[PDB]
Amino acid sequence: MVKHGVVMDVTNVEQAQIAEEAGAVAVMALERVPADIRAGGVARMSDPALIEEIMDAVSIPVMAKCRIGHTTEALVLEAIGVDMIDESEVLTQADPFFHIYKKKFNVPFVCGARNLGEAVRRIWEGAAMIRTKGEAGTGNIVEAVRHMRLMNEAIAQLQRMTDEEVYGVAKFYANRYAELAKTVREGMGLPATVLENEPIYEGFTLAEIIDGLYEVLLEVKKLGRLPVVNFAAGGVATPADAALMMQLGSDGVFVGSGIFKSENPLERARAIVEATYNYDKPDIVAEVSKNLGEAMKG
Amino acid sequence: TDLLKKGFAKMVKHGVVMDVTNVEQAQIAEEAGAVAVMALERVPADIRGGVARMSDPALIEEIMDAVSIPVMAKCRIGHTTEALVLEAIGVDMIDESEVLTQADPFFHIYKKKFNVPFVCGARNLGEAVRRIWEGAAMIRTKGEAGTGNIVEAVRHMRLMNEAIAQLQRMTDEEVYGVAKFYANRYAELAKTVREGMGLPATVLENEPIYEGFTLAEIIDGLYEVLLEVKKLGRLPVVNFAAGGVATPADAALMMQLGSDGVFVGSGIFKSENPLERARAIVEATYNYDKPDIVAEVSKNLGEAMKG
Amino acid sequence: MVKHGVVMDVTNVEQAQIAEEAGAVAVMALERVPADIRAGGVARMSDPALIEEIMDAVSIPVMAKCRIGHTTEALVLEAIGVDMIDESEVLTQADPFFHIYKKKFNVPFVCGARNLGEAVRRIWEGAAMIRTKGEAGTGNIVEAVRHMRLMNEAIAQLQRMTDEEVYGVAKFYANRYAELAKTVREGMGLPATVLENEPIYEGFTLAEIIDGLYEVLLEVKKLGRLPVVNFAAGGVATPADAALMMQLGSDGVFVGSGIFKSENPLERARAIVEATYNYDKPDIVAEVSKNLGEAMKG
Ligand SMILES: [Cl-]
Ligand SMILES: [Cl-]
Ligand SMILES: [Cl-]
Ligand SMILES: [Cl-]
Ligand SMILES: [Cl-]
Ligand SMILES: [Cl-]
Ligand SMILES: [Cl-]
Ligand SMILES: [Cl-]
Ligand SMILES: [Cl-]
Repeated sequence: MVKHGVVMDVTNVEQAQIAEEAGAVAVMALERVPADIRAGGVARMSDPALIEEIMDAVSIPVMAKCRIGHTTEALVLEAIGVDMIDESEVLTQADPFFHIYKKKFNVPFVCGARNLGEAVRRIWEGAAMIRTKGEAGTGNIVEAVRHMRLMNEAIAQLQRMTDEEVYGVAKFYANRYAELAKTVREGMGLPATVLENEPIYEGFTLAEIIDGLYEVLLEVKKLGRLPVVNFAAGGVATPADAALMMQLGSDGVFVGSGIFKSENPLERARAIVEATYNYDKPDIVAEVSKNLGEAMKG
Repeated sequence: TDLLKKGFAKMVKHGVVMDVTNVEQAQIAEEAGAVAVMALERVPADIRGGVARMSDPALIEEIMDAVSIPVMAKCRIGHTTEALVLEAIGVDMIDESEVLTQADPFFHIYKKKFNVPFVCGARNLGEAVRRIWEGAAMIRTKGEAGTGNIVEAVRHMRLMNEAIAQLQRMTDEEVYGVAKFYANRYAELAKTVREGMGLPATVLENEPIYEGFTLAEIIDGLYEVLLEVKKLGRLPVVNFAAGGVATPADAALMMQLGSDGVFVGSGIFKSENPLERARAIVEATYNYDKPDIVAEVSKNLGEAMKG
Repeated sequence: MVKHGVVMDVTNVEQAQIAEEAGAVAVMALERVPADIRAGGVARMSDPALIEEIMDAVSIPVMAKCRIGHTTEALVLEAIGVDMIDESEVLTQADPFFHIYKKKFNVPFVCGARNLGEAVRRIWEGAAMIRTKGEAGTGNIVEAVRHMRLMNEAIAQLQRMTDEEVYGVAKFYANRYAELAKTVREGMGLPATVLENEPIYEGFTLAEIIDGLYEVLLEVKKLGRLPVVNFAAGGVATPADAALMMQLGSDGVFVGSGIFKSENPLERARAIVEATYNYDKPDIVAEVSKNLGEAMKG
């Protein structure tokens, strides 16, 4: 799994090679970048043939997207051998109630998160990497910033809590899993309530899910950060944007439309790669920003 | 004790426990056939203007020396020290009773750490389960002591029986839900104190609230007692009826409702012919399913109590 | 100041001598015990002559009551030389807005408290001893128990808080001091609000009072108990009652009506003294309880 650097979205062999040439740590194989996905009806997993061509074209890791909760799409990506699967909200959600139970898979997953509650639930489900996102395709960095701020402030507050108070937070975060059970009971003419000792997700009862989230939260509390790699995503369009996210605590960044939707892709890609690596060196970020050309509209 | 506590209780079942205020009454109770006596300075009917506390240990000892049957005594709810005193003088069983003036508004005595067995009152299943988890070796489905009106005792036994009948139709997961609801009463103090400090009246389930136990641990404890109740179809301890038993028919009625025995306070010594009355209630309790016997011992008993 | 034992209320030389004979650690000189005070219109400080006679009659410390907020009554007790002044709610309150500013006096004060908020405010004002009371004159121990329970549970919860959270509690407790200022502003046609930097009690602003309560609360947090001697009071009528309060954490007990309103005062007084000293010895409490006679009605 990738621990740092820039992950770029590519839609063909030429873009993947450019990404690898620019210094990307990995590429995200998809048929259409986020910006274009949002003209477009139902966005699904990309054709395995396209993903395999990109895999053959480069030496760095290749990732692919699958719809939220779409277990078979994920099993397919795992079968063709992608390095990491991204259960993304960029594509059209397939299961309105649950995300894939990622722990059962061998291939690692990266999941999006808007806040600590989402991150913890995603990590408990098995995510090996979190991408704190706001909204891809906009080219507006405010998205990623809002959520990284929310993520940092929540972890800072969690560190001031006793374990008992953290358990209380875990109990609050677990409630989302019982939405289906409550809706069903109501549909059967009964109160929209659930017993904490009845199975609701992958055989786990609400009480067991609470304990699972609690353990993840205790690690977050101990580390002062998420227990898995955390990249910022959505809105990164300039070298300064990438450097901003790194200063906010990100371990790396995802770039989709920002590069291939700009005037000089290869040039801008190198610059974002440089700014991410030298995020605390204003002169370098400044230099790589000179004469980059038109950025994505957004 | 553990096994010794329930051991004593099983030997009093099917009998009548009578309240006595002196050697003469205690003796009358014994010759009448009581299985045991409850020593106290004033019967519940008289208790109900001032503060009713534990009886002078000297009076209890005099009664213990006057009769060969076991002797019980009352202590105020939550009064750990009164209970410790009664245990030291050697009573056979302590009754943490609501007939006396409650001493602790938040908690009942933690009975499990005592050697002597306790009998506690209960108006419904929730109360019985909490008293039992606290250590009660015996339960008395109380009513309204001092009124001579059996309706209170009947109401609560009806509530107890119906709740147990509904509990048996539940899955273990559903029973846990009931245990969770029953445990909330223990967090009252914590919530009130938090509010007094300017914060939401809520509590964390892993913070200690009673005798070092957290809400979470209390729920598991109540859950285990409820499972026993479900398995047995009744309380896991001896359950006597108490309240307004004033006639032989009243005692027989409670037995038909499922009571293991009865407590009689004012109904005997606040009547015209104590000894005769006591004898009739004893026989009616032993032969609650014998209309002819119940009728027979009821004839020419004289005036009863009222209230 | 007294640190343990039994403080008894006496109304004459004979009772004081009995109290001293029984083993009291100190006596409370007053014209009428709490039980009788409540037939009775306005209850005030006792005649200095009666207090001086009791002082001469015994060798142990003598205390006297003064009305809440009655500074001159307190100065009088201090002038005749009482060992401790009890600003008690048993007497008719003299100042509806504030308690005496006890720090200015040389003689120590004992104040009542129903909960932690009251204890902290009283201690900040200068109290050298707190009596966690419920309601004297009733002979019903439930009063003292309720408040000792509230006191213990509040201190237990305070120990689980960070200093920042304790400051929040101090801020909440300080509000009571601004009641006068708010009432006055409203009477002048303006919003019932106050500025935290305006003087409201003894030259102290709300902000300074908050800091004062905060410091007291930090000591409570550090010690796991109040920073001054704490006796239980109100309702103690039997040796078992005294022993109960000691098991609940009290450093000692106050007894008023319980002794001289019973059948055998001297006998019952000795027994309560013994139970308080041997509160963890059931056999002794049991033995001293035998044949005590009639206790106070209540
Ligand atoms: Cl979620
Ligand atoms: Cl909780
Ligand atoms: Cl439940
Ligand atoms: Cl992080
Ligand atoms: Cl209860
Ligand atoms: Cl039963
Ligand atoms: Cl106050
Ligand atoms: Cl202000
Ligand atoms: Cl204390």
